[PDB]
Amino acid sequence: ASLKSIIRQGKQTRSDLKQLRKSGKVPAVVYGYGTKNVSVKVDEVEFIKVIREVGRNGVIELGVGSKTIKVMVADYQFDPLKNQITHIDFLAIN
Amino acid sequence: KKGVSSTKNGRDSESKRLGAKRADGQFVTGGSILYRQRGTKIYPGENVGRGGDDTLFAKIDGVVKFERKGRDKKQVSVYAVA
Amino acid sequence: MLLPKRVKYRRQHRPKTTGRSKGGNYVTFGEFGLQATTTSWITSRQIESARIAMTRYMKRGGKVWIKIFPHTPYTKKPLEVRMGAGKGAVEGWIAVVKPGRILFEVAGVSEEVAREALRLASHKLPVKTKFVKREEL
RNA sequence: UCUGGUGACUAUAGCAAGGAGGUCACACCUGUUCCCAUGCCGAACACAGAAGUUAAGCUCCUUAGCGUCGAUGGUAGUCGAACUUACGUUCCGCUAGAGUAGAACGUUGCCAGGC
RNA sequence: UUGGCACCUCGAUGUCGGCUCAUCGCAUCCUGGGGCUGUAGUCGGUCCCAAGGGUUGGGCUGUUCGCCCAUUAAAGCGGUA
RNA sequence: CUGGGGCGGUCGCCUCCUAAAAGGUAACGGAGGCGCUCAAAGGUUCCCUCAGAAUGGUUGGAAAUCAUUCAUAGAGUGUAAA
RNA sequence: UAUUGGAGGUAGAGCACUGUUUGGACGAGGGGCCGGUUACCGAAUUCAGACAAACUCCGAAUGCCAAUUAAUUUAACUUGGGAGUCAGAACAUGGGUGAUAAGGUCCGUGUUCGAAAGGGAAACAGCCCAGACCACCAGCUAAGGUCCCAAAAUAUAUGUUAAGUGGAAAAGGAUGUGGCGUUGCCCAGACAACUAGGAUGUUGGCUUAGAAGCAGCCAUCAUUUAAAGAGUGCGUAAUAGCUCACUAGUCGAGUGACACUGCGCCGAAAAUGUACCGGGGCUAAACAUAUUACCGAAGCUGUGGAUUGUCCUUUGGA
Ligand SMILES: [Mg+2]
Repeated sequence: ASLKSIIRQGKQTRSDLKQLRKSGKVPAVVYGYGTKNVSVKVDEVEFIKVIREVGRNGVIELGVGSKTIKVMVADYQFDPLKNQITHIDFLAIN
Repeated sequence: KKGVSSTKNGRDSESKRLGAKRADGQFVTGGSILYRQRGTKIYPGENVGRGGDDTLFAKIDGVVKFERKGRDKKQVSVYAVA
Repeated sequence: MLLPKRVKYRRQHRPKTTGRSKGGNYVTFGEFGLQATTTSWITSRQIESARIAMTRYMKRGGKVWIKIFPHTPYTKKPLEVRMGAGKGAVEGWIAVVKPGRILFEVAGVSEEVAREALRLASHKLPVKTKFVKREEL
């Protein structure tokens, strides 16, 4: 429950997003009490490992910059054909 | 050319050139139709009248401005400063 | 899962067959499911063939849910007629499908039996398919 | 900000619930003789009166059950382009609907008595 | 094949059967090679390789076709205005 | 007019969709109406709000009328449709 | 064109309305009966699903109308004289019709041909590139290309195919081959045939034509045992049962499965002569991803020359 992420930047076009999804990572955003609207990206495999480790709900340590955010998955996106995760939403409880 | 096969729907009317007739910002003279309609897609507002055919025409000279009435209804206005 | 009991307008413009599944992309009722990967029509008669195959192969075992209903009517002109003179009469009922549209769902039966049943259904069906389980995680 | 008119805003303004309060304003109330009054009631409407009482309407305060509003990120779609004949692919702008976080039990103008 | 389209031909591209002459494809009728079989061999059925050659004479209809009478190892299916 | 003529159908007006979110837009394309009616179903002034649903009942073919809280108009608007 | 302001309901979504629909709750009406009960069946009411040219609580992109207005361009309107046109075509894209048929037919929106020569597409009005005033034995490029026919790379780097794929199809079929994961097993030694044992009370029970791994209910008990099943299993007249449940040991490294992909294979038969690369031919002269050259037009430059127009007068040059 100690997943890390990387900070997204502005104006990520269609090509950038689809390349990013075609590598082993997936974009996401965080929000909620205790933080602001930060857009990040996580590596898919470790997300899946964490989720099967904790399940649907889990107070997860999330790696952004230097600060770890107690966060749980509000909700998520999936591609049924070509099985691959598409966008994860995260809310912080703290 | 086939034969006896015939259809019971080959009929229509002549379309009426309804819809807008002026745009926000242009100078209309009084009497200018702004929006030919049926029923009230747009109600008259300030210095605007309702014809018998639900037509909307300016009462006086001025610029034309489309606006909101409440939640789901629109009106029309005309203002004279020019 | 054959025909709509009544429709308002019986002669209708044919359906668009270009794009992606508007919905029904998930297993909701059953446990395992069968989705499509191309996009053809389904004619209210090939799904009938398919549900029979599955049901009779499970020997009246677990439950089945058909997820595609043939809503659209289609017309065919009478034989040896020229072009023109109206639109023809209804020949069958269809339901367009899209890549990703789940078609059939099953539950209350082992995994291998379900996979075999959906396989046998796939061959009575004009679209490439895929075996899927209730999405979780 | 009280209190009552009046009107300006996309219900962030509403419904339901709980709880106050009648500061002389507000409704309730006594009656039909008085103009009037109702295809059919002093019901209402109108009217003369103010002895009863806040219980309800009203007012104020709480609460998001309920209503509405509602991003960011994205996805669908598509303008232009380049491939292409594929139920297509790529690039570049624009960018929904749905959903999720959330806003929200109003803001406000003039007037008259208030304090 | 029955059609659909109306693109060349109406200052004319003779249209159906038969006769003479053929020529080419093979999804092969016989003949040659095989796998088989619910093939003991003769029998048949099925599929594969095979187009070199061969693939009748009559009765009835203008008939193509089809039926019938005798045979043959077989009496093949089509293209060629 | 006509997916060659012929036969059948059609011909003027209104509404809807096809029609690609201004307007316009064709086929022997998909659906329907018109050749009227109203001395009130016109003008104006003042009043009033509906269908259905249950908690239902003298009738109760069920629901006639009557009652009561919700009814976003789900009703009505002379007629086709918008 | 940039920036504001606005009308409208298409694509997409959605089910709030009209409908069309798949499962699941939940009480109940005529009615199974004696008003009945219970099944249900016609709905009421919910929860999860979906479908729509003539459904819409919503709603783009773009088009359109106009502006206090900018910036770049050069048309625009009015009146009069003269006409020709009312058979269109194909491609691309949004739709109807037909059969998600046609080199079909009817609309919308481009382009081109018509009325357009030139280069590419073998040849080939409509495709791609590009508009020919007239020379020139000058130069640069676009689409297409660079082994020979035939001007230019037998270029460079890194990978892919083995079918002449390239250089016509499809559902399906496959230990063809390359990549990226995921994975359950393995020196305690999984996986092979590892030639090592293979049967017991016992078909016990229904024992069925008698049938003791076969016409069918299996009740399928512990192990003689490193490894074992009222027999993994080939059988059907009972049956004759070795081998991949299973590993010490022949001995010693690996070996099931899964995804998601890149390129091939099969499916694949037609009529004069190869005849589905234009020919030769090609294992790169195919494909993918980069990079650098060069060829290539009547395009665009260079020089000379007409002929008109608008400017400077440079009455000459632009
Ligand atoms: Mg001649």
